[PDB]
Amino acid sequence: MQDAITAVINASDVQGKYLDTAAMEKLKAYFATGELRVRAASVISANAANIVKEAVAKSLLYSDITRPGGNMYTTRRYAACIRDLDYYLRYATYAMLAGDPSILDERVLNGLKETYNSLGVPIAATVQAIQAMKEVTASLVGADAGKEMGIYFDYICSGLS
Amino acid sequence: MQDAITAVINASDVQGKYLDTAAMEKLKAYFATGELRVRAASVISANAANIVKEAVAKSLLYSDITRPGGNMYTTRRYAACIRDLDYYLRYATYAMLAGDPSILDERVLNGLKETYNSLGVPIAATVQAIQAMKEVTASLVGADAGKEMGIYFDYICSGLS
Amino acid sequence: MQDAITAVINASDVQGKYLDTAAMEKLKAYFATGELRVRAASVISANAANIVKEAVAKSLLYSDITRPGGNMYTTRRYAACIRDLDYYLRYATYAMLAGDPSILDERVLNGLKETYNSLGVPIAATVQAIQAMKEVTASLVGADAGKEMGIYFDYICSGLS
Amino acid sequence: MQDAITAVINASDVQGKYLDTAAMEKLKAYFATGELRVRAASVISANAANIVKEAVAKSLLYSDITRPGGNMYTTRRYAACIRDLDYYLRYATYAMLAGDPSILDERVLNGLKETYNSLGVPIAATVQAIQAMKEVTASLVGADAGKEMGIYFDYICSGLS
Amino acid sequence: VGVGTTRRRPARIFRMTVGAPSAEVELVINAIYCQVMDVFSGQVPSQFRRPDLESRLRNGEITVREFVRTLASSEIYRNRFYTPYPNTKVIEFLFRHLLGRAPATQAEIRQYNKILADQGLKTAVETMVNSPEYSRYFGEDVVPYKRFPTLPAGNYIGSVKADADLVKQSWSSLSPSLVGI
Amino acid sequence: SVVTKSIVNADAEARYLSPGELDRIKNFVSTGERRLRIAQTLTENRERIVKQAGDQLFQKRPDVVSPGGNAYGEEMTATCLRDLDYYLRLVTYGIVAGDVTPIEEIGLVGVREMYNSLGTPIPAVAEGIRAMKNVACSLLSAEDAAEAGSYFDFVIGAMQ
Amino acid sequence: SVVTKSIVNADAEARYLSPGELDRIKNFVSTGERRLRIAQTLTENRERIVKQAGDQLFQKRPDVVSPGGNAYGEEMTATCLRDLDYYLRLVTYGIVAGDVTPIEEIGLVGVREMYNSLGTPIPAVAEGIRAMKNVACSLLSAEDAAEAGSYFDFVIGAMQ
Amino acid sequence: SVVTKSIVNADAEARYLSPGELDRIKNFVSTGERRLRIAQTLTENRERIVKQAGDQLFQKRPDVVSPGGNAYGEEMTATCLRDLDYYLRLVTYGIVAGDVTPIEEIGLVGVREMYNSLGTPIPAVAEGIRAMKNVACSLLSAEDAAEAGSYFDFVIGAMQ
Amino acid sequence: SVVTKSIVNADAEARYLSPGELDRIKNFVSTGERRLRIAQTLTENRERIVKQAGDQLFQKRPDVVSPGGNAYGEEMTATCLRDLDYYLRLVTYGIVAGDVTPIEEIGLVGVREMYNSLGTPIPAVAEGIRAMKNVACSLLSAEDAAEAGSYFDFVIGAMQ
Amino acid sequence: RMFKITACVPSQTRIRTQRELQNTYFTKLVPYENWFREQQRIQKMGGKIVKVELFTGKP
Ligand SMILES: CCC1=C(C)/C(=C/C2=NC(=C\c3[nH]c(/C=C4\NC(=O)[C@H](C)[C@H]4CC)c(C)c3CCC(=O)O)/C(CCC(=O)O)=C2C)NC1=O
Ligand SMILES: CCC1=C(C)/C(=C/C2=NC(=C\c3[nH]c(/C=C4\NC(=O)[C@H](C)[C@H]4CC)c(C)c3CCC(=O)O)/C(CCC(=O)O)=C2C)NC1=O
Ligand SMILES: CCC1=C(C)/C(=C/C2=NC(=C\c3[nH]c(/C=C4\NC(=O)[C@H](C)[C@H]4CC)c(C)c3CCC(=O)O)/C(CCC(=O)O)=C2C)NC1=O
Ligand SMILES: CCC1=C(C)/C(=C/C2=NC(=C\c3[nH]c(/C=C4\NC(=O)[C@H](C)[C@H]4CC)c(C)c3CCC(=O)O)/C(CCC(=O)O)=C2C)NC1=O
Ligand SMILES: CCC1=C(C)/C(=C/C2=NC(=C\c3[nH]c(/C=C4\NC(=O)[C@H](C)[C@H]4CC)c(C)c3CCC(=O)O)/C(CCC(=O)O)=C2C)NC1=O
Ligand SMILES: CCC1=C(C)/C(=C/C2=NC(=C\c3[nH]c(/C=C4\NC(=O)[C@H](C)[C@H]4CC)c(C)c3CCC(=O)O)/C(CCC(=O)O)=C2C)NC1=O
Ligand SMILES: CCC1=C(C)/C(=C/C2=NC(=C\c3[nH]c(/C=C4\NC(=O)[C@H](C)[C@H]4CC)c(C)c3CCC(=O)O)/C(CCC(=O)O)=C2C)NC1=O
Ligand SMILES: CCC1=C(C)/C(=C/C2=NC(=C\c3[nH]c(/C=C4\NC(=O)[C@H](C)[C@H]4CC)c(C)c3CCC(=O)O)/C(CCC(=O)O)=C2C)NC1=O
Ligand SMILES: CCC1=C(C)/C(=C/C2=NC(=C\c3[nH]c(/C=C4\NC(=O)[C@H](C)[C@H]4CC)c(C)c3CCC(=O)O)/C(CCC(=O)O)=C2C)NC1=O
Ligand SMILES: CCC1=C(C)/C(=C/C2=NC(=C\c3[nH]c(/C=C4\NC(=O)[C@H](C)[C@H]4CC)c(C)c3CCC(=O)O)/C(CCC(=O)O)=C2C)NC1=O
Repeated sequence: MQDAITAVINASDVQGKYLDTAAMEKLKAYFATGELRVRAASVISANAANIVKEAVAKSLLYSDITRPGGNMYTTRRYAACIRDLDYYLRYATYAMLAGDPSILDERVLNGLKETYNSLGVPIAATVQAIQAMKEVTASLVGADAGKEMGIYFDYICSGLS
Repeated sequence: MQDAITAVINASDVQGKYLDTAAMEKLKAYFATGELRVRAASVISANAANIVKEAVAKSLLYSDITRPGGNMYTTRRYAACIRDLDYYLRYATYAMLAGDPSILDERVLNGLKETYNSLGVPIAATVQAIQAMKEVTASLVGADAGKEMGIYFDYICSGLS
Repeated sequence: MQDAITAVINASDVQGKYLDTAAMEKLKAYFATGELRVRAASVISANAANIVKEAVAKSLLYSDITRPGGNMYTTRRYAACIRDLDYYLRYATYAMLAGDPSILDERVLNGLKETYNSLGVPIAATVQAIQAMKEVTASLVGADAGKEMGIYFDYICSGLS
Repeated sequence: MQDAITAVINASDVQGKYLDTAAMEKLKAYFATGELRVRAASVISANAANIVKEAVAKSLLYSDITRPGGNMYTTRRYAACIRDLDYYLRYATYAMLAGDPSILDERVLNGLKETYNSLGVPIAATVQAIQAMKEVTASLVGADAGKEMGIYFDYICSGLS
Repeated sequence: VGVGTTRRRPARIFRMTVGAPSAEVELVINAIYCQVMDVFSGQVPSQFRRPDLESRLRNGEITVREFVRTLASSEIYRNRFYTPYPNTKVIEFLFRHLLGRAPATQAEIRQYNKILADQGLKTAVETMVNSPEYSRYFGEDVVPYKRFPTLPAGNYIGSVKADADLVKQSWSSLSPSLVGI
Repeated sequence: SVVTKSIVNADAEARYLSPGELDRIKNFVSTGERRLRIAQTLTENRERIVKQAGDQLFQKRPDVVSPGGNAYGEEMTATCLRDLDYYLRLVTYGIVAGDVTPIEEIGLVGVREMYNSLGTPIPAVAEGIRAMKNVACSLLSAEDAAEAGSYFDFVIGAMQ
Repeated sequence: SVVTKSIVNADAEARYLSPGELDRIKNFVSTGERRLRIAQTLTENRERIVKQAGDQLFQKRPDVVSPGGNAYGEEMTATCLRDLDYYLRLVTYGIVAGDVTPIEEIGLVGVREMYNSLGTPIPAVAEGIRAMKNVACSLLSAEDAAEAGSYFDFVIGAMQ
Repeated sequence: SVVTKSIVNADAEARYLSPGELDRIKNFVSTGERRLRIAQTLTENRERIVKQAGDQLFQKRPDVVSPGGNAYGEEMTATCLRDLDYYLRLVTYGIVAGDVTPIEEIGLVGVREMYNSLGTPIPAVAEGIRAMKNVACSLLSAEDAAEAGSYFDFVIGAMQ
Repeated sequence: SVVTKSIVNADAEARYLSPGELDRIKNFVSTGERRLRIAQTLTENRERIVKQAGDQLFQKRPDVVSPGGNAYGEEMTATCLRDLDYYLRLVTYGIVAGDVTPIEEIGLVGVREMYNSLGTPIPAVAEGIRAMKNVACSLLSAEDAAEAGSYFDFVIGAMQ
Repeated sequence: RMFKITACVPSQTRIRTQRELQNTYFTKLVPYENWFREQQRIQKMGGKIVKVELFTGKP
């Protein structure tokens, strides 16, 4: 398992060395910014439904995707699409709290591109929907917290593409 | 799975337009064929076991495959060969009634070639047996029914090889 | 799995003919070797833990692998190394007592190299440990038993190579 | 399960009334004793194995139950006797820290009497062992901690009844 | 180019659950054999089937969960899956046959691997039968069915690939020659 | 199709199609012409049918189309009419199919989740389908209304 | 409660709580007085908060109080106030507990099923919860409002 | 081999082969010499015993030999005799092995399904195997024959 | 290699390496890590690629292993798998080199002459290497498989 | 040796649409070793153990 503090600990364990000053400083930075990250994460969870609604409205709705034959034409596909965005956001916020991009790669980005390719989901459309979520999440979270959230959101998009 | 009517409905849904005249006559072709289909299906079920016996007798019985070391030269191996042939026949009869090859693709022909290869069972031997079963089935079902049963069984044989 | 007597039977079955007198003489040789193999196998089971400890001391003890970051330097990793060596010893004892190496190939070998490659465990280090285990096992079992058990262990090492 | 606060909340929910000052006083008592209870529970965790050993000796040291035909006169029987007491001690420690015994009754006491009756194991002998465990735990943890441990052990004795 | 509704729509399957005694109880019995053991056709429960387990289930004394545990523990399951296939693949076979899904992670493999190495196959099948996932996903008194798990990481593609992997190799005596007429 | 549903049941049963199942397939073959005629009538009167249904639904629940409502405004009202039209086309497909199989895969699986996400009122959508059923009964023959009403009724129940 | 969740994890582990888990218990013990004080304020001003939040909810979603809405008429509106009061008291119980688990056990499990069956709009109920949170923010100190807002927000998410 | 079956049980137990199981293997090593002499006698009477038993079986089931039976005609009768000969060879191999599992894998596993496809009568085949056992009792020494009769009986029971 | 081919062309036209050619040389050297990783995977799985793909070849072309064929007998089939082993080795060399000139230099100049002298079917060798490519697709990730696939493509294309 | 145990577990977490009365109240037989894990699992679910009985003759 990987977290920001845990990854510093894991690197130190591989060395076998006692805690270095550089390791202490990096861990201190994680301790320092945890407050802003925590408050924003709570806000994200509270307004999670509104965020995915805003994202599909801004990117994935009123287009050919939701018009016939667009991989969202049916209610089953639409429900799976909003569910997929919801999972993307949930594991992304998990990782944003953790501070480490490794967690999302472990769960969200493990075979995700292959699965989407097999099912015929548009990779680009998913990426643009993720970016639209990034804008909405930045608006709700605020600039300081949203910038941190944006980095891990963008890591998810990079894994997809 | 799919049907003739269901597949036309799927195509119309993809297009996003209510039933056209072309849709009407494609569906009407299935409606007309229904009588032939159901009569043939009853005959196929009645003579299903005899069909398998006739096919293997015509193709693989009294041959080196039946003789020791031929992949059918055991009681268990022989039973398995008859079983797989019955599996193909039953799904093919389903598919003939359905009018579409989606059932055969989804269930009958999924990974079958790779599994057969790794086992070492001869794909060519199976294909010859399937053609023999097609001949026996066409004789039993009738000329018009044999033509349709030929198409479905051809999908199974071609997918296997 | 397969046994020595079963292998002679399998050859006779592939030929189709009844077992020859010379083939029966080969089976009798297997029967004669079985008595010494059985007594040695009982000895091997009794000192199996000591043999594993001796081989681990020969290679793993005071090694960079045990040192931090050496891929054997974890509590889970050390436990897994011990368990893997024990499993190899158990399969090897079964193969030597049976007198046929087919069981070892059937269970231990299939994708063992692939699994080790995926895990990142050092195949060469495991092979050296296997040779050390073979030496200790030969010493405990005896010279005549060491030839058979050593041959089976060499076969496993050859597959790894 | 339940806690001290949760039990007060359950009573208030049945009443339907807003938070009461008397309920606040009870919750305040739980909060005030919680710090001491937490420190004591940590001590109990640290010396849990030693406490189990001492109690097991006190109730069963060269015991007739250990002697053949005494229902604890097997390696499996002795191990099972140790295991049940250890599980009871752990659950009791959690209940004592929580301040509510309902969870202990539901998880442990429910069905335990029926199982013990079917096995034929002596509930009174187990109760004597539980009393010995209570005495040893009170000695190690302290008098104030022993009072809470005594309440949990009394619930265990009632479950034996 | 518009994708029709058949774009991974039909992977699901009919669910078999126990009920009041009727001839349909043997259909449920057939399903238990058909899934816990890999009888490919689904119309041929071969000789090896356990009729005493069927009798207990018909009476109601044995729940479907217990039926699955006995069937998995029996030498029938061992001979068809445990002894021929390597233990590494046996873990995946247990996950596919019992829970209905491919092994989600190497960590799941790790837990079951030490169980197999030391405790034994019967212990491993018992642990999976008693596992919390079986209680809800597969259900209690419900015949386990193939399930494609979306939430676990890469489990849809892994489950699809593993389910696509039909059983290869066999319990082998008098192994076949390469060429036949 | 009805044949598709029977095939699914047969595949689960691991048995050839039952004689009674084949008999229902034969009935579907016989009723193909009548079902196609009913579907043609619905498609022919499509615009007027859903227009009247939209007026009836907005009359029954004026808050769907009022300020603060989900479909407040001309564009969103047109989108609401499109959703109703999607349902109408699905009902025509289902009437041709002779089974609920066509509709269930499109608009009856997860539809509650989708509508909850967008914000549209599920009960009001169900009432709109009911208004369509009344209009269709008016525009179809008596027994044609019975069959079409049955397929419509399954759609309405799914919305619930 | 925090202790209750720790007990659940410990029950599965059959092992004593780790130092971090004990630290969580100690933190709850340390802030028990703070939780009781916040509950004192909320309970004392509970009725006033309920009436103010009702006014806010009716302004934001007048359809609920409009003709044809669920809370049309004095009796229905009083039932709406009672339901909001039940939610607010549940929030107070959860705040005292320190975890959303007590509130979740009391309600919000199957709340969608129950309220939708009753015929009141789930979004409007959620809006009322939001109004209650805003009133609590006005009537409470910021530090206490942070915790109270968190538990309120959990209720809002469950309502969603 | 019996050792192979014991090894399979040990592998399921995840334990090294039991001392009692090893002793059983040693006991069969002792039994193998006498079994080999018996097997040599079986190979010596490979054809003569088959002919005598086949005459007895044909007397038992005249209908099969009669036209319209399974073994109708010289070619079909020869095929029936060849199947009996293959069973006899399998019996000899299984007797030498000591484990009926080798015989079961080679044949009698799914043999009923094969017979259903081929049209062969299981009762007549079973009677022929029993007649072979009686002929073998005359052919071989009683001490060796008692074990051989049990192997033949295992095949007969699988047929029945 | 890319470096040697660039040098050869520059040598022919009597020019020092162009700036773009220097960039390509630099890029190939830097991505050599990925190149070595792909080759390491292939050499790690030399056994199954050859074995599985060769079995697929025999099944696809039964005539090669039939009596009176080039591969009849285990000795000849062993040599056939040896040839497939040689070509996989050349492919790994080519991946490491970054160019197909090592593959061509070793084993595609005159394959028709050699194989026709042996009697081996050249199209059958091509189909066996196609089988190796298909096996390679599973072993290598999609991005990696495209890189190795091109070398396999050159081998089969020259073979035909 | 096995035990006949009947227990009822309320499905509070999942309000299952599919018929769950059989799961809610059930009577089953578990092996003696299996009974330890099964009793702990039923306790973890929170279901009440209505009865514990021993099918085997000897305790
Ligand atoms: C095949 C199944 C299927 C259906 C039916 C479907 C419909 C559908 N309806 C939508 C919107 C909508 N649907 C409604 C619905 C209503 N408002 C009301 O007042 C009424 C009570 C009600 C209908 C009678 C509204 C208002 C919108 C627009 C939402 C907005 O933009 O504010 C949208 C999102 C916008 C878009 O089209 O991109 C879709 C996809 N999609 C599907 O895949
Ligand atoms: C928690 C990490 C995680 C993720 C992200 C994940 C993704 C994921 N998305 C899936 C499907 C899907 N994904 C989509 C996605 C989309 N379709 C569109 O038109 C949009 C552009 C887009 C999202 C807005 C759809 C429509 C399906 C279902 C396809 C179908 O069955 O028809 C599936 C297949 C199983 C299923 O249908 O649920 C997985 C496993 N799985 C995971 O464990
Ligand atoms: C290694 C295990 C094994 C066995 C035993 C085996 C038997 C076997 N018996 C066969 C035929 C047959 N078997 C019988 C058997 C009988 N008819 C009678 O009246 C008697 C009661 C009885 C024997 C005593 C007959 C009549 C046929 C020919 C069927 C036909 O074509 O009409 C055939 C089909 C023809 C062929 O060989 O191609 C096989 C494969 N195959 C195997 O792989
Ligand atoms: C997707 C549907 C589906 C297919 C296609 C399928 C095939 C399939 N065939 C198999 C084996 C087999 N299949 C055959 C069949 C044959 N023997 C012959 O002589 C013929 C050439 C041929 C067909 C007439 C044989 C002999 C085996 C191996 C049996 C054994 O030795 O254990 C196996 C391995 C397990 C087993 O032994 O049964 C599978 C999974 N399973 C499936 O679920
Ligand atoms: C990161 C976690 C981790 C640990 C802890 C670990 C321990 C560890 N302890 C070892 C040996 C040892 N451990 C002890 C331990 C003790 N002897 C005593 O009398 C004391 C009671 C006690 C220590 C306080 C001894 C004596 C050896 C040497 C044994 C020998 O080689 O003969 C070895 C084998 C030699 C080697 O290092 O190669 C390992 C791997 N390995 C790990 O990866
Ligand atoms: C059929 C019998 C059988 C075998 C052989 C087997 C092998 C096997 N070895 C494993 C792991 C492992 N094996 C090792 C072994 C070693 N590390 C070293 O430094 C040494 C060179 C070496 C021992 C000689 C390690 C470290 C792991 C764990 C990998 C990890 O998570 O880091 C795993 C992964 C799951 C686990 O953690 O157990 C398997 C499946 N599994 C089996 O069921
Ligand atoms: C029938 C199967 C069976 C066995 C074997 C068994 C063993 C057993 N050994 C015990 C103690 C003991 N066992 C030992 C053993 C040893 N100390 C040493 O230095 C030696 C290396 C070694 C013996 C060779 C000792 C010293 C005690 C006493 C410890 C104590 O209680 O203070 C006790 C606890 C005291 C008692 O009897 O109540 C039991 C029950 N119980 C059983 O039901
Ligand atoms: C929630 C915690 C929990 C409890 C309490 C529990 C009770 C419990 N105690 C058992 C056995 C047992 N318990 C004992 C206990 C004793 N024998 C004695 O002489 C002493 C007086 C006494 C200990 C103080 C014995 C001997 C058995 C095994 C019965 C046998 O086979 O003989 C068993 C049978 C299964 C097993 O072997 O574990 C259960 C289920 N199970 C649980 O999960
Ligand atoms: C451990 C070995 C074992 C035994 C002994 C056993 C008994 C047993 N016999 C049963 C059924 C039955 N037993 C009979 C027996 C008879 N009917 C008559 O007229 C005769 C007098 C008599 C036979 C001599 C019948 C008819 C049933 C079926 C009842 C039904 O479900 O309809 C059932 C009900 C479940 C079922 O099998 O359908 C059990 C449990 N089960 C076992 O696992
Ligand atoms: C075959 C069809 C079928 C029935 C009938 C059935 C009954 C049934 N009702 C249950 C629960 C329940 N049923 C009620 C019912 C009521 N409370 C009241 O005040 C009313 C008077 C009454 C409804 C009219 C309640 C409150 C529970 C939950 C009890 C709990 O776990 O706390 C449960 C517990 C499991 C669950 O949560 O579903 C079952 C099994 N189960 C079934 O599968």
